[PDB]
Amino acid sequence: AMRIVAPVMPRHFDEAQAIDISKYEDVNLIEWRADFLPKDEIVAVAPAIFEKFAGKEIIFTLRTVQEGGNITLSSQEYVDIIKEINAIYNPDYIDFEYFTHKSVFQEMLDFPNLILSYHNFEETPENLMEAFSEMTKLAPRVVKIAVMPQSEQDVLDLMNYTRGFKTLNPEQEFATISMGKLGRLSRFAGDVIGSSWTYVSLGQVTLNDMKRIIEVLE
Amino acid sequence: AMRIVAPVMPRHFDEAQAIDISKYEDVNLIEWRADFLPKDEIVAVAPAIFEKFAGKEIIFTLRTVQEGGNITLSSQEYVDIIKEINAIYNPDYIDFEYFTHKSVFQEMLDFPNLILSYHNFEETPENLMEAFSEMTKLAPRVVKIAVMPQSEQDVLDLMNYTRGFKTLNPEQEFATISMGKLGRLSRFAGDVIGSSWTYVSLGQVTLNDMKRIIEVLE
Ligand SMILES: [Mg+2]
Ligand SMILES: [Mg+2]
Repeated sequence: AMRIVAPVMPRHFDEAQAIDISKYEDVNLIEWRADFLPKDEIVAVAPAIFEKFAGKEIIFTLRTVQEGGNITLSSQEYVDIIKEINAIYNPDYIDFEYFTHKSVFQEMLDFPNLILSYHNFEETPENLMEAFSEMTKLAPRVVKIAVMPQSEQDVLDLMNYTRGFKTLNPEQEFATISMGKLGRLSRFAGDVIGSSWTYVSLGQVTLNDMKRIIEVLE
Repeated sequence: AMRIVAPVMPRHFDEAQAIDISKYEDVNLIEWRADFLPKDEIVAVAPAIFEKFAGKEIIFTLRTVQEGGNITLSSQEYVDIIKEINAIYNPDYIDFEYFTHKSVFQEMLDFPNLILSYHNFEETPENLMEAFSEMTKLAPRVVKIAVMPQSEQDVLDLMNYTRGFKTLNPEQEFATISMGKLGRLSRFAGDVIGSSWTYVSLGQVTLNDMKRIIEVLE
């Protein structure tokens, strides 16, 4: 069934320490958006995140600038930070920006818990099927794709691609959305399309709106 | 933009007369489901319907048994009742079950205000594109199609067919849905797919749930 993913994004240590866990009571999957920190504070802030959310599963996500994130890193810095956090903290899942940082993907080959991710804020690309195929054939823990529609048909394409790949790979977990106001319908289509990880806020949708929609759709 | 269609379905005259119009305040399009009456009471009940809803546009719908309705009529009886109601009352729109009563469609050729309708409660048929094409090429006032999905892909097919036909015929108004719990997503997809007439209740969805969804999608 559907899994709700809620982000945690402290900008410093005093903030991370100060987080209210009761805010996350309805959620068992936490995404630490480590890109909200300066690169030199990520490892310092990790203990607070892992200690606070010890009751939940934790995703380590270093969302980099080319993928819409708040940190600018070389692919080398990127993989080095991921591996250091991994070696010490053992996050349940690790986000890897497959296309942006493909040059260092060979360093990540042995990980069974990757969320292979791809975000396109410009368009729904003409080779989207090929992107699904390449990511799905790797059989990561999750295939995560977010694309910007430039027409209503773009939104339907995202939905139909997810359904086709899910039907061919029923054991593969997907988190796929069409972004923007235009693509918002796709955010409530996970049960139809085969997208089971739902990224929410506490285009973008809150947990409250999600619940209300899941109500009507059951 | 979207038009909400609310049904009126009295089973006798005392009932029709007794209807509370304030229930329909948010709605400017009324569907008189005349099939809830015995055939010999439809014309007797019409004055009450047309007088009560004089402020709104009115659809005359004789939904027959093979299309999921509450009356059993020959195609001849069907067209005769429609034409009598039309001659006296001038309904703003008339529903015509294009496939079920095709044998008498020649009698309806000159009407510019038809809702050509098709309901399949068994499946999403393999020639659905052909059904869209035949109905759309007639350029009725509305093409109305409701089909039962037997898989998630069936729901997406209904949605993609509507979008393709809408894009090719942007002046054509559509009212298309995938039925059941499975197809419920399609009921909130009208803006994406190009379905602008929304049939509600006061799978099936109420005006209240609709409003709440239109809120989130804008
Ligand atoms: Mg380890
Ligand atoms: Mg007339």
